[PDB]
Amino acid sequence: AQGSHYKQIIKNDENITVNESVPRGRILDRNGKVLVDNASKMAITYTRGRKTTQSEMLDTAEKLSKLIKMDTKKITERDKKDFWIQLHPKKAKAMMTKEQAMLADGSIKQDQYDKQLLSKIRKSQLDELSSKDLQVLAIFREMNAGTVLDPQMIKNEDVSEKEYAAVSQQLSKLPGVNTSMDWDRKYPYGDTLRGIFGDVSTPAEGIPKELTEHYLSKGYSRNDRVGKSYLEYQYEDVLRGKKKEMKYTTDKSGKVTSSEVLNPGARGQDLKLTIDIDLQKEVEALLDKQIKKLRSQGAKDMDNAMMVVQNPKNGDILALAGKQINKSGKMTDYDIGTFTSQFAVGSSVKGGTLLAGYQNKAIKVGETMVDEPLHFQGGLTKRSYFNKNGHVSINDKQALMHSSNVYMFKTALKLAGDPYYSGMALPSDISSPAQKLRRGLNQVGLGVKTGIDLPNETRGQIEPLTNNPGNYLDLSIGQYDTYTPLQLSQYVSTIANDGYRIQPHIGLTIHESTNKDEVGPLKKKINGTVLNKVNNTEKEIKQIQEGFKMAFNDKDGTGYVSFKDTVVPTAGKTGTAEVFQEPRVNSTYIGYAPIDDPKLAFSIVYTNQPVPPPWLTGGDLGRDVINYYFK
Amino acid sequence: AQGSHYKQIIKNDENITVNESVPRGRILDRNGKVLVDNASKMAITYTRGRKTTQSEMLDTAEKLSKLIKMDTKKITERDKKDFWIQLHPKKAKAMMTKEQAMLADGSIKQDQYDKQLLSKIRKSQLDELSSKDLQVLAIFREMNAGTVLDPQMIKNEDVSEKEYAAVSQQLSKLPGVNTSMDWDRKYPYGDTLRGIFGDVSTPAEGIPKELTEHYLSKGYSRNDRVGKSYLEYQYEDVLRGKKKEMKYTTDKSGKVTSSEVLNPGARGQDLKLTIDIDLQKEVEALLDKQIKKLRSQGAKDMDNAMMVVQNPKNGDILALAGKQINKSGKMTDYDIGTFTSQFAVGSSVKGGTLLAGYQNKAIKVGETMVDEPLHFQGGLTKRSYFNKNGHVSINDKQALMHSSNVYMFKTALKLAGDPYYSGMALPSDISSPAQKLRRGLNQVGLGVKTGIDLPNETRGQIEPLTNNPGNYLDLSIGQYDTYTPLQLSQYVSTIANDGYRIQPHIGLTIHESTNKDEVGPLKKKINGTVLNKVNNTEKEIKQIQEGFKMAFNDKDTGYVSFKDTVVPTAGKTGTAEVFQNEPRVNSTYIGYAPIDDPKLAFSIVYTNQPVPPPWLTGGDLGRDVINYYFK
Repeated sequence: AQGSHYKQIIKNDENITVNESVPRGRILDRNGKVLVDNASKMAITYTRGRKTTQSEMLDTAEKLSKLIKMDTKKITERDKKDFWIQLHPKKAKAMMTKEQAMLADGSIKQDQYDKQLLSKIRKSQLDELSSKDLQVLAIFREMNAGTVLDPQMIKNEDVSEKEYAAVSQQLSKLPGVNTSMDWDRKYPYGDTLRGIFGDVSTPAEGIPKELTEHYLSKGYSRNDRVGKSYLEYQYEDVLRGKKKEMKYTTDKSGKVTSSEVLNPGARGQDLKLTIDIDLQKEVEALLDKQIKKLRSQGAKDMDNAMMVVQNPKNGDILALAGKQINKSGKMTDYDIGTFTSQFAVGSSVKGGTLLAGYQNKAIKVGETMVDEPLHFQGGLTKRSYFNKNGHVSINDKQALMHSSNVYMFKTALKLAGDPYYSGMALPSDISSPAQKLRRGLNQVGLGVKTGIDLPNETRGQIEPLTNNPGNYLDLSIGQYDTYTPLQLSQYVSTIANDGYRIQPHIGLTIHESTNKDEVGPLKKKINGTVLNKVNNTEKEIKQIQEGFKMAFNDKDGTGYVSFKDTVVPTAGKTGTAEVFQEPRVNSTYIGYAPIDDPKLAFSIVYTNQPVPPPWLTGGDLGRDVINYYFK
Repeated sequence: AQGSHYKQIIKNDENITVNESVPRGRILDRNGKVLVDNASKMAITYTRGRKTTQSEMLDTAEKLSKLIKMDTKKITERDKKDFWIQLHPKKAKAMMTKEQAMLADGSIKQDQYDKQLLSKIRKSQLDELSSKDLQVLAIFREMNAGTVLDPQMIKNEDVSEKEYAAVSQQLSKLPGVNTSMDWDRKYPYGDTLRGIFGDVSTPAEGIPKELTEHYLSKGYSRNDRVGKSYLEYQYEDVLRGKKKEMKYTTDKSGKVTSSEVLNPGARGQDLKLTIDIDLQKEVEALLDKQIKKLRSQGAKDMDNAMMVVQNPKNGDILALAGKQINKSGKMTDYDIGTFTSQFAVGSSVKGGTLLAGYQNKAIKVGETMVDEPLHFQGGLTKRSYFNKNGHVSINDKQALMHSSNVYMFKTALKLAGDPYYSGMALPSDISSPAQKLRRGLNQVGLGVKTGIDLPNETRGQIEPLTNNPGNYLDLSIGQYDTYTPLQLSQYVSTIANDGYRIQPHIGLTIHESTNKDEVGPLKKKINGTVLNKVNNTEKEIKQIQEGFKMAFNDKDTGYVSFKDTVVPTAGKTGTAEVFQNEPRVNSTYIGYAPIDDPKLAFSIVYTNQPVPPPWLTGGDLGRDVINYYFK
């Protein structure tokens, strides 16, 4: 049941070509739950003339209210106070006897009048709660809402084919008023992943202006509606409905003599996503809870919280996020910030650096050598959990358990051919080691795009590293180059998957046309492509895992008090980074589950907490979701 | 120039296949000057370890030091310290006598001796190293950093095919070494633009592991040398050459009984770039002058300085940038920064801010409402760059010369529905207006990728804007969303080009594989495709031209540096305020040359100038380049 709305009618001489738009494909979750569907809608606009009175517009709204129903929910307290004065100019007048004479005294002026009149209205707003009144007011306010030749939208709702045939003419009879049919996306899960679904361009905009060349060069007409944001744009390919084109031939008096189908219509293709929308809704719930599980325990200038969760073996995505701009704690969805935004991550990256340190022969696996406060010409770097002494041994696993800054500093120096001796000068040129370290980290997806099927992914901020040894050291900790939540996810995943780095994907399968069937046959599986395998041995790989277990499950692990143990074991790593907002802190968690044949992995980022360490614990979100999925 | 080298030899059943590699395409400037060329190098490798102590390694390295000469730059201070095992009782017998005994009474361990020796060896003692000493050390370090079974690069010798001959004596007759002929890139303009040129993968490497799927997807094999970064990677398709493949048939005895050629091979195709190198090398000098020309003024971490120059069709004539430390003074090349790094800009955005104004009918084509340090709720907050005076009748065009935050701030609200009244509350939802502004800015390139032909272009950090209008007005004055120098340049150029935004390109022309040296038959021309027009009107454009045209020449900012000289140039400055480093400022300038029929456009960005007040003529770097081009 491919429907069609007229879109374009070109007259040449005798030839008239008519193009009709058709429904785009739907988007559904990994279990075929409709996430993005279509609706046939009648859009009713008002086009306020350059000289139209308030008394004119109220009369249009009145006749307009006879025809359609509205929803009163946009009406402001001011709409009501203004409408009341519009409706009852005598009772309004009688409350302002003194100021009326002051108006024509010379004394006060209209602005002072109006403000005094607005303040005297109370128990009489209800007089127009005569819901017939609110219906008119609801239409009226939109008529006043915009500009003097632009059609203001009044109502755009689900119309039927026969309804449009009844009312469109009588609507259009009213001055200002026009009607049209439109395809419009509807969203059964309401707000849940809107950021990620993206938008199709409005009938009014054709191809969006800054996308002109992008779309004209692929055959489109400037008048076509196209995906423009994220999924609607990424999969415009498959989702778009091939419009219906007809060529008519008339005689002089307009009679059609001939006609031909340049192209009949084709409903777009349905796209299934990797996402489990039940899990999505829970993750956003748990995220919101866990955000204010902090009962403002300080973090009221904490400003972003992100989660990604995926299947480590096949790149499949189930994953969103929030921007809690507290200084209230009222928040927007920063959905796309999971792969579009770039954050100082902290010590989460330590797994990758050992790997890099393995593959160049900087350290061997099992390497036990000892950690300390460190001394250079001026510089002292103290590891994060003893600053004075302590002169403890360790191994590679243990350093991750402790989130030991100094084991990574030691390896970085060995990578730079310049092992630590107390009171050494930091090496002057670190171009070569830095390059080696970065290429290591790139292999697990830290500093390179993961490859997700969505536009605008970033790879993170990557600044020159030649003569800044400090930064080089910070890199091996995760406090130079900024990374993405998705990158972190890709990284723990390739660890989970025994070193196979996989291109994450939110698209699962592409199907075929349907008005009815809640999926057509398969046309394309969207696969988690293997991008590469770490240049590391099985024993180096397994060692990061062991390190990752004991950071979560052994008690000196920096993830005991979130992950200690629960419905299934989580191996992972803490992230601890210090930054400027006035100095605040980012905090990070990555991990995966279960340990023996993993099937879930995740990444978490909290930005600009006020926090020194000895309290705050955001990995509870990780515990909570893992508690939910593994029920 | 010409030739091929042995890459692969495969046998099976008396059929041998030899694959020879070939020179990549050159890369040239816009006139014809060679930027990236090729050379036939002998790579001298060293591969020992299992047999080997270290006393003989040094023996091998010293034998070798007579045959070849080495650049000694790569020698580290540690290298020189350790290489004091040739100076005997001088280390030990002299400087370590207290620590000698401390070992003998067990009071000290061998690792502490070495740690204390290294600290005592000073730089004046390292000068006891002779020039030839340093030669063996250059060689030694490359050997000494050797994974045992694995070959380690010593040198790339400039050599004849007809010289390789003579000197390839060492089989393992210098007991560890090996030798081979390889194609190496040559750079006549030295370190200029190297960042942008990129690197092709090393012969050892093959396809670099990270890029495995990206290149195996293309029919490549793991052994192929491939473009890893920037231009080399971007134009990999045209720059690569087709290998020469031979096939021979032997008998059991080894004798070639037939043979055939499958491909004679051909050098890659030559790429001509839009860059003028005698434009490019000047800007760098001018960049180094004009930040030493501001060395003395407090810039103690102005850490970034970038410029992009182009013409409104043929993209980039010029691109370079530096990062600095502390004004310890060290610059490092960072040209790639111009399209990969995002920076908080400022007032330069306003020409676009004013265009989103006109499209949404907030402002009219010339509009007047006035400046005033105006205030809101909270109990306080005011605005634009002073705090009492009430400045008067300035036009839209007049607001740009002042860099007035106030006119923009006005516009945002007027575009958000509710014009200014004092002690108004924050509009608590600004989803819609923020969008309209954003789309507006995208029309001129601010906020999307420019479409440059180089990898890793970033579009800027773009945070949600819905309920935090602590950010929405900042956006109208360019202090919420970061852009790149390139995005600024596309933008200023869209204005010079009468509203036509253009896709910048560094690639000028591709030429087919010629096979001896001129640059061959034209194969493909890389055009500066019009991506879109602003749907601002023909006179709304002229008024931003007009606004820019009187702003570089009478604010009585930017009048200081662009005080008309050679320079019939319009432009606009970006005054704008950061903090984090601890507070500094960012300074930016965009602008375009000959106002009549524009041929040059530019943009500049300094980050973390500590310096707010009206002084730093730092846009004089801008003026500095105009003269060169237009004499």
